Amino acid sequence: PNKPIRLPPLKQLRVRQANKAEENPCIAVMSSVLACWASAGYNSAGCATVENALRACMDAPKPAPKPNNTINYHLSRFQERLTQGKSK
Amino acid sequence: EKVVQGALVDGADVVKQYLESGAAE
Amino acid sequence: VEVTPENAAALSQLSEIAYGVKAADVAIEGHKYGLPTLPLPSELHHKYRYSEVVNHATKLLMKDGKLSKAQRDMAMILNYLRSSPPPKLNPSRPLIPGHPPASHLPLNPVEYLTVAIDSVAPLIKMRGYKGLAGGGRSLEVPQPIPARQRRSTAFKWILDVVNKKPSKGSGRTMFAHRVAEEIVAVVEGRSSVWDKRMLIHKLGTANRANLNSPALQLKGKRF
Amino acid sequence: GEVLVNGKTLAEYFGRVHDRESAVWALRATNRIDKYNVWVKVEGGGTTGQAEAITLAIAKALLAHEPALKPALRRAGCVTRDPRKVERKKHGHVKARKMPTWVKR
RNA sequence: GGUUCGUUCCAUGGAAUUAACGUAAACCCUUGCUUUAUUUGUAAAUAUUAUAAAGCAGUUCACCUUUAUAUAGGAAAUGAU
Ligand SMILES: [K+]
Ligand SMILES: [K+]
Ligand SMILES: [Mg+2]
Ligand SMILES: [Mg+2]
Ligand SMILES: [Mg+2]
Ligand SMILES: [Mg+2]
Repeated sequence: PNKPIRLPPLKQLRVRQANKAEENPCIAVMSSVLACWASAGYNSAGCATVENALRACMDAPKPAPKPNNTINYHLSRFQERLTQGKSK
Repeated sequence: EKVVQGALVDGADVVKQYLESGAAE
Repeated sequence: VEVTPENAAALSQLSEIAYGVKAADVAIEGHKYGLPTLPLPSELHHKYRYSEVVNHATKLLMKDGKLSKAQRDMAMILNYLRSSPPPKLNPSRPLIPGHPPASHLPLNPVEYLTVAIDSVAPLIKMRGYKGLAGGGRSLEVPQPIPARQRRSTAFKWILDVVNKKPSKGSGRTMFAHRVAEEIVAVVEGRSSVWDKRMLIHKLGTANRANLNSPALQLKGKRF
Repeated sequence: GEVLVNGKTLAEYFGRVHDRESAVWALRATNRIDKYNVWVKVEGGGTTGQAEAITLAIAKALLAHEPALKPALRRAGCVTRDPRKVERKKHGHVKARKMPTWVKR
């Protein structure tokens, strides 16, 4: 097995999405509710608990976003030293 | 005078006790 | 055991400061009849004096800024629900869990209204993405909705069924009583809004897989 | 606990119980309706405009007697002055913001 | 590369340093407060509505968080105001 190549000269060395764009934590809860209605029915009693969990989602506040990741700043410092150059 | 005689009316407790005393069928 | 001033507060447990008999010292404590305990109950804020559901449902009755009329209508609705016989819950239409028994709703017209709205309110909404399902068809995907959006959709369904019903009598209670009757039909499970709730829930279950459709994840990633 | 508004009683003046409760909300929130007599004199505005104006008036006057109630009148909403005002009519608009019908063709 | 309502601010570039206009600032009405004035307005008055000249005021302080340590941001009826 070979080793990682040395990147050619790029206009800019950076990652598109520095911070992980996490998903809405409740879109998974809704899928569970929609899963019960398919197996247990709509007006059934088994799905009475998952519905309460779904109603608990929107009543809770949205977590605040995290501070930006400084990865792109450090990638731009070591570009010329880590790759074959920088394109003009 | 009413607190001692227990005559001070409180609509909140009146409705609560009536509903919990099984008097509403 | 005859009560008198010198022993009234001592035997009745009432605060003389609250009644002003022996007020405090304003020059020292700053008050004269005691300080209200903080935080205050939400109902003491003049902008949140009414229940969240009652205040929200009232302004849905309003038209042309006539809030005083809508406030009197909501007062007639709560008065009608308070004079109607206890409802007969239908096992086929289970109300929201944790609700009080049907016998308690008449004397608590606010909960009568709340239980009704929170019971027929849907849990999801159908959003469509333009031109991602095929030959110009849209990609419908369900999504949850907060409480205010759930109650708003519910009560607007009720008013839609009310406006289409025919006139019954005369006076100032026509619209009020016509709405209150629909609130009772909802709790008894014999209303028409239950069909609209189940109809939108079917679309959610019939499209629960579109949450990860190839079109929703390949917008501009197929250059 | 006697309240007068322009000489008339609180009920003879406001024909809407919502406005009566809002005019003396400061005394109600602090539970002092039966401790003070108010003699209000309002001018200009409408029914709700005057009602909310008396709310702030009594709150300020009440704090002159018991300055230690401001933390409570804060959470009651009787200390803040609501600056909302009718927006003027603007030329080219039907109202403050309503625009006339725009014809594309 | 970050940040900001914003070519705003910070850092940086084997090329930059500055000017004008727009922007911004300021101005007009409005909000709280201070002083002045009291008739043709104000029930009385030991002056508080109204009238109108000037001045002051905010994202200011507190709390929380905070990158490259350089420039900051958030919370919103239950800190102050
Ligand atoms: K207008
Ligand atoms: K003035
Ligand atoms: Mg009439
Ligand atoms: Mg430069
Ligand atoms: Mg400008
Ligand atoms: Mg004169």
